[PDB]
Amino acid sequence: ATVNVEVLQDKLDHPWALAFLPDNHGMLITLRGGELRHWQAGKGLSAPLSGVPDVWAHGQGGLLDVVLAPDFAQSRRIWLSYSEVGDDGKAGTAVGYGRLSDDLSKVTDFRTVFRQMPKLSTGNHFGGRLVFDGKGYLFIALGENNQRPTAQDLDKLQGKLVRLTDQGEIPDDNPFIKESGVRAEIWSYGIRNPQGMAMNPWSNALWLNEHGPRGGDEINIPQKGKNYGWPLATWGINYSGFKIPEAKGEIVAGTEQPVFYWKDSPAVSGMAFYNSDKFPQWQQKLFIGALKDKDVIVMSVNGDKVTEDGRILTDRGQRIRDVRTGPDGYLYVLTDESSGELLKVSPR
Ligand SMILES: [Ca+2]
Repeated sequence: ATVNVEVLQDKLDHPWALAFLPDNHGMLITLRGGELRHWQAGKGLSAPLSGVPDVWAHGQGGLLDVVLAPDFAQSRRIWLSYSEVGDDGKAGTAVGYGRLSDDLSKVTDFRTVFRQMPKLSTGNHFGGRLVFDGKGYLFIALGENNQRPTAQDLDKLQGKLVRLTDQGEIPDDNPFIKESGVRAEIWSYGIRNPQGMAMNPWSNALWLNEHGPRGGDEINIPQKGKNYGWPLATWGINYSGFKIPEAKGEIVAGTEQPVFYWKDSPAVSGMAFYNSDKFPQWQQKLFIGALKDKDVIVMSVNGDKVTEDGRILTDRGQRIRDVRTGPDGYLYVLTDESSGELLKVSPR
């Protein structure tokens, strides 16, 4: 109705993320069941690349993010996140990197450099998004594995935003490096299940989003050492309609508020800021996928504030998993379906 939509590729089995390859070489796409594939205009979709880690493809888990290292032009390094099982059948998020071959057929010498520990998931709340800040660091979004209180526990990597160096090492200036019992990898805590994350190109700061329970999805601007409240503070309720048992309220001293929340959850997903002159009407916007509402949320970004303009893609009836702004100034969208799609989207 308001946007143009081109289906670039169909029949994608639960795609989770995409990464644009430089010099018009197309893109990599993760399929959550465990396949990494290459798509390129005129060539279509490749067979699965070799060298990809085995994954625990159950519930919300599987093969999750794919992100190019900032120095990809020289290193050809690509990072992946995925769920990995432990010793009691429960799982946790894992993060590693390998080198993408020149011919795009394989990932070489993949190694896992970071693991969410303990592994507490039976299928839910892995997080998984990886974002490089472009100045030496890698941010890693971790859900609380559906064990609500653990998000507050600094000895556990549940419900945490992690910051590593861009090599996967622990930074010497991380907030809890000298805090007894605490995991040094932690940047922020008190998050439920983070989904989309992206660098705001106007503030050069990380923004993230997260699923609430029954309502209470959020956009946060996470800061060093800060508590985003979950499950002591929530804008949602339990699925029963009754309060989350651990919750003290919506606004709780010692915890940080989101910059936006929805009491009716879209089930927010991948997010992309738009800062291109290709489509000037989309300048200063943030586009957020909605899994439950089956569309994309269009928002106006105003410094550290954000407002909802409306929705696009609602008429297509597809759950939306990821949204990215391409180097060409188009929006690229992945749907969360058995017969999923890669869409190229532009305004009318
Ligand atoms: Ca919160």
